[PDB]
Amino acid sequence: VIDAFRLINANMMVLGHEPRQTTSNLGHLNKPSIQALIHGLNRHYYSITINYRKNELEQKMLLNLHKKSWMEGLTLQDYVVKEMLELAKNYNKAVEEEDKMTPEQLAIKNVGKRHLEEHVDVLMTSNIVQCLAAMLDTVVFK
Amino acid sequence: EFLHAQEEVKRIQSIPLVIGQFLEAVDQNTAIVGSTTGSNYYVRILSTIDRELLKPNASVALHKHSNALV
Amino acid sequence: DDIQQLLKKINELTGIKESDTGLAPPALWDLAADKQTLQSEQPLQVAR
Amino acid sequence: TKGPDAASKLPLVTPHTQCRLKLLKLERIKDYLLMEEEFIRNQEQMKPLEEKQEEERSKVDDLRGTPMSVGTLEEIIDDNHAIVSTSVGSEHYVSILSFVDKDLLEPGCSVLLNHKVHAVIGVLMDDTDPLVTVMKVEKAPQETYADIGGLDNQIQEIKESVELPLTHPEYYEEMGIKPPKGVILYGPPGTGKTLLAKAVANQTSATFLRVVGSELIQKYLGDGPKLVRELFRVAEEHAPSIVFIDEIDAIGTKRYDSNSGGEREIQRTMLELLNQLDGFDSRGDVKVIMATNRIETLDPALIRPGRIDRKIEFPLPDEKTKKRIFQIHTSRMTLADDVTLDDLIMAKDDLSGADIKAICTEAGLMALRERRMKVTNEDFKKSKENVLYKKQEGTPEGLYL
Amino acid sequence: LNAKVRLLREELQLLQEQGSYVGEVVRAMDKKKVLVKVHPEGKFVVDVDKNIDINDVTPNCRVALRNDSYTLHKILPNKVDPLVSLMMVEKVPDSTYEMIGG
Ligand SMILES: Nc1ncnc2c1ncn2[C@@H]1O[C@H](COP(=O)(O)OP(=O)(O)OP(=O)(O)O)[C@@H](O)[C@H]1O
Repeated sequence: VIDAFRLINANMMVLGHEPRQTTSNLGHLNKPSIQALIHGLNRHYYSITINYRKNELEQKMLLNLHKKSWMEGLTLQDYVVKEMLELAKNYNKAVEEEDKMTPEQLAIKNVGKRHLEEHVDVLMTSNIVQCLAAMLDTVVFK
Repeated sequence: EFLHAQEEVKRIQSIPLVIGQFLEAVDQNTAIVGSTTGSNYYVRILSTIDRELLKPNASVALHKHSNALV
Repeated sequence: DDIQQLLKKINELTGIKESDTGLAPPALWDLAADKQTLQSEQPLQVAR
Repeated sequence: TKGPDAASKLPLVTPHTQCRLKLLKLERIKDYLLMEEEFIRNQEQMKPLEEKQEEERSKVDDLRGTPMSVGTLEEIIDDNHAIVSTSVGSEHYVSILSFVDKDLLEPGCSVLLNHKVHAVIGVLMDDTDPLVTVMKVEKAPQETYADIGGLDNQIQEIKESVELPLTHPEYYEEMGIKPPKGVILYGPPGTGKTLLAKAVANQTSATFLRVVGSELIQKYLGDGPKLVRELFRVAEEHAPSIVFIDEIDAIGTKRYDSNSGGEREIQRTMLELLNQLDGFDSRGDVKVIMATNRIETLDPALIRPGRIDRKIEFPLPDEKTKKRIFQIHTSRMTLADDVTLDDLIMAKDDLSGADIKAICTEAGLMALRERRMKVTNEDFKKSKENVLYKKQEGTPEGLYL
Repeated sequence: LNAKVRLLREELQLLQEQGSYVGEVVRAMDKKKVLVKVHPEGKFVVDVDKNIDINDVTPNCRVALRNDSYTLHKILPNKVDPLVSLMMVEKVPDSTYEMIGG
């Protein structure tokens, strides 16, 4: 929500406010446009374009921070996973079985001038990962 | 990018909200809702929310700034 | 029926309202409403 | 001051039948309304000079923000810093000058100010409670008197009370008599009090005021009588006019004690209404009409000279008034020669105009039931039996008397 | 297809804008102005937008009113608080016409 403002004197208002000599940057500046309250008090002011300073070392350090710290990427404890999986798959199987009625009716209906349910990518990923865990189970250890 | 947009939309509703009473529905994606502060606002509803549950007065949480039905 | 239709459309098309009042004739704001008013408009505050 | 009703769209359709005159009459009326439409369609089209491409107005637009708050103008200070309070009692002594006429300054009159700087905007708003402005009506329902028939005495009385005063006061002026102000119409239900009210409403040169008796039961304690006081103020403001109160036996009834202690408080409304009607000060030039089914139940304090100068009874038409109403109603419908209205009139007693309307309508309906557009006496013979069945009275006073 | 889906998700960004208040138009005058009474706070006078013509505004309508600039947004129906509950036109009962008695 941060923003940057700068005031304009009332002496040169006869002269142009902000002499513009670049279309791309002026349009980018206008893209934020002006806020409701901003117009309510936009006068004697003219917002100035802001941007995050180039960031590589800090960017790289943060990126390394995320994997291990800001989300689960310890990579050594990275791999319930066999306890609750049965129950999660039970829920989703029952739900998909139920949802299968709506496509049935949809097909039943003629030309006549909620089948899209997906629910399969989730199962795919979850149980394929669980099966892959065999790789850790049988080789990575012992 | 599509996935990022989807997760952003889902997050939109996670922020602490303000309880209030929905008044009525004008048209899809729009409605009138009365807050616990008593004022009545003209706001929008996310495509995710499902109509039959919205139709009855019932109770609903609004975005503390946008006031949109969530 | 066309008589009633014409009556309704002409009652719509009258538009002789303009209940716009409150202003003073341009003989007093001549030296008044010109600068000081708006020159104090922001500075001259309000006390409860 | 103000003006009244603006309906009356040529009440001269006098063939009243399928004749080429009414084809010629109404097409003349179509011609003048299309042209008056075309007169305002091109009126603005001519003279492009749209307020001299604009001037002065810009100042009022810029000085006053888009939203204008309102408040009560309190004690005035010559330096333009008159005290004003918002709706929440936000009293603020604040300046008040723009291109704004500073002559309509009074304590207690609504004033407009700026949202942000609270400076007085200008347009001292001139409006009242919308609960009353809605009551104002300018559309005469139907014909004035021709429809009504037989009440020569009652129509004469009401005319003398209302119409004659605002037509020729020469007699009143020379003789010094003030015309009567209050009139209370009473009688058995359906006698047509409402009919006569509409009748006068159709030929009232002044603005008409309409109110139902059970309209001053404002939920909040107090308030209420303020409603009626403001109503009378409004009516007085808008030039001479007549205030009509239907079913008055809902706000004043015998003024009996609270008894159970519920404090209905309607008594307070009645007392304030009575005060406004006649107490201290002067009413002004405003006429009052009251209609009710039961009058005795009204408390005496409301009903007395200076408040209801006339009490007009509306009795059941016996024969002549009955015949008048009967054939007046039947006129606008095709009827057969064999029909004998006088026969039915004599045959039945204790019959009111509402019943005449109902019986004629039912006879027409029965005839349509038979698939005959034309009616017959037998149609009325069946209709008067069907309609007059709900009424069953008479104690066993069939032998002793 | 999925560029379209992305565009729709982006356009869902309009949810950021705060909603407008609701006010019953006490009375609309000429010159593009109407005095309205919002429920929480006393009445005031506002200017109308360009979407809706003045004549459409009549006393006692619920206008959706801009939150920031106090400019007219829209008009809304159904100014009936509990009585619509008694309207109960929906939920038609059985077609008992045939099975009525003699
Ligand atoms: N003598 C008559 N001549 C013509 N029409 C009549 C006559 N008597 C009654 N009517 C019609 O029948 C209607 C029935 O009576 P009305 O509805 O006026 O009842 P009321 O009790 O006199 O008045 P209110 O309805 O205000 O209590 C009249 O309003 C009028 O339209």
